[PDB]
Amino acid sequence: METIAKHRHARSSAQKVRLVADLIRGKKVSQALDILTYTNKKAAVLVKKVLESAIANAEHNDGADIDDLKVTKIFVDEGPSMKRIMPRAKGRADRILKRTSHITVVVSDR
Amino acid sequence: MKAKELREKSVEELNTELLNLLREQFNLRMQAASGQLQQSHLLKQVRRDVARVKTLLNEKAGA
Amino acid sequence: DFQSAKGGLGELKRRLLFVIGALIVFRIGSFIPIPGIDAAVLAKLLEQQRGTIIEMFNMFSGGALSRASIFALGIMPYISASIIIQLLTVVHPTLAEIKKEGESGRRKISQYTRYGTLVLAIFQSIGIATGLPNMPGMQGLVINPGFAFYFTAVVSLVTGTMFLMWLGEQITERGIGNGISIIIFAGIVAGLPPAIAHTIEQARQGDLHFLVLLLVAVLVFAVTFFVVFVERGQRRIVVNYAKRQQGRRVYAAQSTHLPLKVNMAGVIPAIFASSIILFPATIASWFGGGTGWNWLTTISLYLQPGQPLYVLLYASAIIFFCFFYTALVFNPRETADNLKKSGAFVPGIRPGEQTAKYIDKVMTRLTLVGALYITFICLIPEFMRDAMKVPFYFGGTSLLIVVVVIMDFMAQVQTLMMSSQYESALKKANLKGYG
Amino acid sequence: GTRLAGILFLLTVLTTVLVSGWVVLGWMEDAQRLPLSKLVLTGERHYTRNDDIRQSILALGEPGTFMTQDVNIIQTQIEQRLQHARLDKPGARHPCWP
Amino acid sequence: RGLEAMKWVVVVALLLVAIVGNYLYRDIMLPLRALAVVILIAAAGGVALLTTKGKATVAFAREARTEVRKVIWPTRQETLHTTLIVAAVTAVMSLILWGLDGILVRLVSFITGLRF
Amino acid sequence: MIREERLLKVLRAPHVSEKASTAMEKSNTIVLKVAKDATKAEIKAAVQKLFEVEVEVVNTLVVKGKVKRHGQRIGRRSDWKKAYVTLKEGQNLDFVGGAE
RNA sequence: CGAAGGUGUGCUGUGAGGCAUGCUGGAGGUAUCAGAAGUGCGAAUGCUGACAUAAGUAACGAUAAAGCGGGUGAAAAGCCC
Ligand SMILES: CCCCCC/C=C/CCCCCCCCCC(=O)O[C@@H](COC(=O)CCCCCCCCCCCCCCC)COP(=O)(O)OC[C@H](O)CO
Ligand SMILES: CCCCCC/C=C/CCCCCCCCCC(=O)O[C@H](COC(=O)CCCCCCCCCCCCCCC)COP(=O)(O)OC[C@H](O)CO
Ligand SMILES: CCCCCC/C=C\CCCCCCCCCC(=O)O[C@@H](COC(=O)CCCCCCCCCCCCCCC)COP(=O)(O)OC[C@H](O)CO
Ligand SMILES: CCCCCC/C=C\CCCCCCCCCC(=O)O[C@H](COC(=O)CCCCCCCCCCCCCCC)COP(=O)(O)OC[C@H](O)CO
Ligand SMILES: CCCCCCCCCCCCCCCCCC(=O)O[C@@H](COC(=O)CCCCCCCCCCCCCCC)COP(=O)(O)OCCN
Ligand SMILES: CCCCCCCCCCCCCCCCCC(=O)O[C@@H](COC(=O)CCCCCCCCCCCCCCC)COP(=O)(O)OCCN
Ligand SMILES: CCCCCCCCCCCCCCCCCC(=O)O[C@@H](COC(=O)CCCCCCCCCCCCCCC)COP(=O)(O)OCCN
Ligand SMILES: CCCCCCCCCCCCCCCCCC(=O)O[C@@H](COC(=O)CCCCCCCCCCCCCCC)COP(=O)(O)OCCN
Ligand SMILES: CCCCCCCCCCCCCCCCCC(=O)O[C@@H](COC(=O)CCCCCCCCCCCCCCC)COP(=O)(O)OCCN
Ligand SMILES: CCCCCCCCCCCCCCCCCC(=O)O[C@@H](COC(=O)CCCCCCCCCCCCCCC)COP(=O)(O)OCCN
Ligand SMILES: CCCCCCCCCCCCCCCCCC(=O)O[C@@H](COC(=O)CCCCCCCCCCCCCCC)COP(=O)(O)OCCN
Ligand SMILES: CCCCCCCCCCCCCCCCCC(=O)O[C@H](COC(=O)CCCCCCCCCCCCCCC)COP(=O)(O)OCCN
Repeated sequence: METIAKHRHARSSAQKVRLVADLIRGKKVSQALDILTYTNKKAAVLVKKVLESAIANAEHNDGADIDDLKVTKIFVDEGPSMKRIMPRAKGRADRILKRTSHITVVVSDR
Repeated sequence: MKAKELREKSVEELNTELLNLLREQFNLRMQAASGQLQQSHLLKQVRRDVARVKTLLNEKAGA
Repeated sequence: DFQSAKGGLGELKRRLLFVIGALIVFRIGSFIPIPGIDAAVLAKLLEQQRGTIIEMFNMFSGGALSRASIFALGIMPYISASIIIQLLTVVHPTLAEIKKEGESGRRKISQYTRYGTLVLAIFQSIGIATGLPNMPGMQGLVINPGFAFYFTAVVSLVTGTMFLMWLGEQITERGIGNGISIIIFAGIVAGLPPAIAHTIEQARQGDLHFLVLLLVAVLVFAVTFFVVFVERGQRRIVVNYAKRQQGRRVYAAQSTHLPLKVNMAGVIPAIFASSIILFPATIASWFGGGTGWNWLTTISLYLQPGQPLYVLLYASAIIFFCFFYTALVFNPRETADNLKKSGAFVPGIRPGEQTAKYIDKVMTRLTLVGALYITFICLIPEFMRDAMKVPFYFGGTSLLIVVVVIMDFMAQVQTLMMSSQYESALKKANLKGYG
Repeated sequence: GTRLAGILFLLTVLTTVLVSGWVVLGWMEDAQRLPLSKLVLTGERHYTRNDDIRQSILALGEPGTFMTQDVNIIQTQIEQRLQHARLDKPGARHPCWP
Repeated sequence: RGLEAMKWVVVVALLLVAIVGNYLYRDIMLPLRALAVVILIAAAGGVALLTTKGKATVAFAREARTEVRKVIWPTRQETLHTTLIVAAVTAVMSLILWGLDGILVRLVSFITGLRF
Repeated sequence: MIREERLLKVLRAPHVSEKASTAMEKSNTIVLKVAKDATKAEIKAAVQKLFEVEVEVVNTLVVKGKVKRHGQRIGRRSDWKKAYVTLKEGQNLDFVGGAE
């Protein structure tokens, strides 16, 4: 709506962030996001910050209700692949891509 | 610039440039470089004035 | 300024009460003879001009067991109020009622310090009020619910002062000094001398009226210039700003480091000069043998057993007292060190110790700005223009006191009209401690 | 504790104290032995009078000191990076099969 | 230059003429038992300072010039003018007060000190 | 004369700030940035003719500058020399040394 | 008072393609006829840039093992003590 929050351009395996997007999708706020703070992966506590910021924007500034706020759509789209080298072996080198993501949270009405 | 140069005289100008350089720029540039009398406009002058005197000497042996 | 934050519920409906109930504060000091009426806000004898005569000393305003002077009893009550506000905050985290709680703690300590200062306010009225009914001052009749005289004389005089005192420590939410002093300015000014503003005698300068009024306007003017710090660090010049971009290029320019810097020297007293000149001339003359004060009435000067020897000794002492004292135990400059770890990169970081014997000698030799402030506002009624034996040709305690509220008006409003403060650039830096 | 605070009390007290000590003596002294009533006129007044006779001497100011300071220059985390191409494929292979 | 010395110029003009004149002032040129020895004392002190000139005594300038001169320098640096305009609204208020007061104190005096 | 004004052009800034440059003036020596003259003898004779400072051993050391590691082209700060001039008399209190 | 291009759509010619039009877009583009081309791309172990695939796979650089308690900090198996 106008309550959203998003993140762009930070190193992280984007596929792993993709898994936890689905997990909490459409399951509202602070009642299925508590999962994240008590489970595996640092991808969990990475999308947690994006969630609780959207919430804080539907509270302070625009809106005033966070118990009438549901995390409707949450996904994450492939970011940049920042080229780098690994000297692989035998004078032959092969590219390492430094995977990145653009985390996209879209909270709306509950 | 103009009248400055023109009124210079050999004997005179010789002893005047010693004053210019030493103890009117010598002090200044040291003080200024430590922030204890740093005034940037004063740095621009004196420097580009002591220069002038030496010009006349190697050009025509003073004015 | 006058503010409200008074105890019990609300603070914005305590503001409603405040202006209306200031009528009640004026009324009970003036009238109602049950807890006295004399000597706190109420003059019992009409009009104004000296009531002690036949001495050079009596020109200043003299006396004769206790003294002939306009209301605001003793000296003890008001002076100790600001001192113990300062003292308990700085010295005592233990056996104090604040540990410094911000703005809330400024008002908190004032309440407790009033009780601590109430004891001091007692002491002078013990001597005054046993002598008092045998000379002017006796009220019109006190009904007296008591049946004593021993505590009874003491109580009546104190209580009148106490009403003014209570409200005066209530307004001190924003908690600065030079607050106490303003309340105290009002009483002395109101009584003392406009009936003839400078006594005339058809002479060189005493020959016209409303002379005194002109003099006061410069005296404020000095105090407002006083708050200006002194500044100047290494500072360099401003060359750069910077822009936001993802690659940088240039940053850094001006930087200010405080060893402490001059904080102004003459600061704090507000009646100081006038009494210094007065005492050693008098004590030699006629509490000993000899003579010598101000004399004549012309521009033949005189003014020779006082004036600038008052300055050197006392002046130097007081100003160094600021710097030195505090520096040994608990000082602003401690503040500087903490607040400037974020300073690091360019102006210095860990060295031996930040500053040393440099700051020491600095504050020492100085003394000149201590001379300037102290002499300029007080010299004005000391010389005036002549040497006449009418008031304001040595002594000027009356015109010293007034200036304080006058300064306030422009300064205080800027702080009030926003929830101000400043700074935001850090969160406590990460420590790398080695070497 | 603070020693500056101790001075502050001392100065304020001192200025007042000298006036008060002096004042009690101060009158105009002399121990005149009274001409008594042999007619004449007695008493005096001044034009107005400076209140009734009770001690008022008054003072005080502030805890003192003034400050100003400057703040500028904060906040950049910025990147800049580079890379270049390469080639390499070595020999060390004999292709015959016996 | 002017940062390495100051005092000398103003001494000379006064020295040449003033001393003789000083005796005369307020109609005295006459022995009260002698006088006129005042001329010697006036001259004598100027001698002392002049002959000790190098970094000249009283305050001096070997190392002691840097002391005083650089605690003077930052203090008088700041701009007086900027403050002055702001100040002069407080100034005019002050003047009014010190003629005003007398009426109010006289008023309260009358209606007090009398109680039944 | 013994030397010209251009052999007395040798100082353009002292060093009087931070570690081993406040510490090593109070405790010992004196230190100043000495242009890029590449001499030791004329720096001894600099503080003789100008000033009135007396010295012990004069120590010369080349300073190769230091990196500015954000590029554009070459970067880096320019060369200069540091010299521990070393007091034997003077005992100067900073921005004094002599001058008559 | 909305060009080119981009992107959807309709119509039309045997076709190469053309025309119209919504949206995006925010400025220039060009009936008609003739002349001239670095004139049409999918492959050349083509060339260049970008982004895939295998894959969240192999590996994470010595078999000289590390564990605990405080400290800092947003967070300590790795840092400091
Ligand atoms: C208007 C407000 C005041 C302004 C002016 C004064 C400002 C003073 C400045 C700072 C404030 C200092 C506060 C000090 C508080 C602690 C005093 C103290 O410590 O007093 C001691 C002495 O008492 C004794 O003389 C008990 C007997 C005392 C008899 C009378 C003499 C009192 C002397 C007071 C001296 C004050 C100045 C010096 C303070 C350092 C207590 O006994 P001790 O066995 O030694 O204690 C040992 C351990 O510390 C605790 O077990
Ligand atoms: C350099 C700094 C100087 C600072 C002080 C300056 C003081 C100036 C004095 C007066 C102001 C100008 C007066 C203008 C003329 C007025 C009339 C006149 O000339 O008055 C005379 C003034 O004498 C008198 O000041 C006699 C006394 C004069 C004493 C002068 C002492 C100077 C001491 C200087 C010491 C070194 C300071 C160095 C500072 C850097 C006489 O005094 P009257 O009371 O008139 O006596 C009545 C007359 O006889 C008949 O009417
Ligand atoms: C200088 C010495 C060494 C070098 C020269 C040596 C010369 C030979 C040595 C001695 C000569 C023989 C002995 C002479 C003794 C003379 C004594 C004398 O004659 O002393 C007179 C006062 O001299 C006074 O300097 C009175 C002074 C009054 C106070 C002055 C205050 C200072 C004024 C400013 C001084 C100059 C400041 C600037 C300096 C650069 C006595 O005054 P009477 O006339 O009585 O009047 C006094 C009363 O008004 C009425 O009673
Ligand atoms: C032949 C020899 C004759 C000798 C006698 C000579 C007598 C007349 C001469 C001099 C008298 C003073 C005249 C000039 C006054 C100037 C006041 C002024 O303009 O004061 C300004 C400051 O404000 C301030 O004091 C603010 C306040 C300024 C006004 C103060 C007015 C006081 C007046 C007192 C009068 C009392 C009279 C008697 C009353 C009974 C000066 O600022 P600047 O230094 O320029 O700025 C410096 C820059 O910021 C930084 O580089
Ligand atoms: C100025 C405008 C007019 C004001 C009129 C006031 C009318 C009453 C309103 C409010 C009560 C007083 C508020 C200010 C109290 C300041 C002192 C204070 O804070 O007192 C205590 C807190 O007080 C409160 O919280 C408010 C008062 C408590 C309730 C009082 C109930 C009785 C009220 C009787 C009023 C009678 C009025 C009669 C008028 C003719 C705390 O004391 P302490 O911790 O500082 O020290 C301990 C003792 N040494
Ligand atoms: C600026 C204007 C002026 C201001 C005021 C100036 C100062 C005041 C002026 C003049 C007055 C000066 C007064 C000086 C102090 C006087 C002290 C005094 O009066 O002391 C007497 C006070 O005497 C009494 O009060 C009598 C005793 C009463 C005791 C009451 C309590 C007893 C409780 C016992 C309970 C059981 C035991 C408990 C044990 C812990 C005792 O003196 P003395 O007989 O020892 O001296 C003899 C040599 N001259
Ligand atoms: C050591 C004295 C310090 C005095 C400090 C103040 C000076 C102020 C300057 C000028 C005004 C006073 C002039 C005094 C002239 C004295 C003339 C004289 O000698 O008078 C008699 C003597 O006068 C004195 O001795 C002066 C008074 C002595 C007692 C008071 C001493 C006060 C000391 C104050 C010290 C603290 C000063 C602090 C200054 C910042 C003559 O003796 P007699 O005929 O009376 O017979 C002997 C006595 N019965
Ligand atoms: C503020 C902190 C510092 C305090 C201590 C400062 C001490 C400074 C030292 C010296 C300055 C003395 C200034 C006071 C002079 C007082 C003169 C005086 O009172 O004169 C009267 C006479 O007083 C005396 O005789 C006793 C005081 C004398 C003090 C010393 C005066 C020295 C004058 C120069 C002497 C030259 C001697 C020459 C000898 C041949 C005149 O009496 P009258 O009836 O004619 O006039 C009306 C009343 N004033
Ligand atoms: C006030 C003391 C403060 C002490 C503070 C703590 C300790 C710090 C250490 C040292 C500082 C001492 C105070 C210095 C105050 C400033 C003095 C000053 O700046 O004087 C200047 C002006 O000095 C003078 O004018 C000296 C004049 C001396 C001769 C006086 C002749 C007239 C005498 C009249 C008669 C007096 C008779 C008295 C006895 C009857 C210096 O001029 P300049 O800038 O050229 O510096 C180089 C000087 N070589
Ligand atoms: C009515 C006014 C009442 C207050 C007066 C001022 C109060 C000032 C506050 C405290 C004074 C000192 C209390 C005792 C401190 C003991 C511990 C200490 O550090 O003592 C030092 C000694 O005490 C001092 O240095 C005190 C210095 C200030 C004293 C000021 C005078 C106080 C008394 C004035 C009475 C009235 C005098 C009137 C004169 C006309 C040790 O020496 P040091 O600092 O060099 O360190 C040595 C080891 N490295
Ligand atoms: C129980 C504990 C709590 C209460 C304690 C109360 C008592 C102690 C408190 C305070 C001390 C008060 C001053 C005591 C000494 C001075 C008074 C004195 O000596 O009085 C006698 C002398 O009285 C006089 O001479 C009259 C003047 C007395 C006040 C003098 C004040 C002098 C102040 C000097 C300050 C000096 C400052 C120096 C530094 C600038 C009384 O004589 P008498 O018995 O014959 O009674 C006569 C009554 N008219
Ligand atoms: C003890 C009964 C008589 C007084 C009752 C209290 C009157 C309060 C009203 C007004 C205050 C101003 C006038 C006070 C007159 C003097 C009272 C006095 O001296 O009481 C002494 C006794 O005082 C004490 O025991 C307490 C002393 C300290 C506290 C004093 C507090 C006074 C104000 C209380 C107000 C309470 C209510 C406030 C809210 C409405 C001596 O007793 P006595 O007068 O009966 O004489 C017989 C012995 N010679």
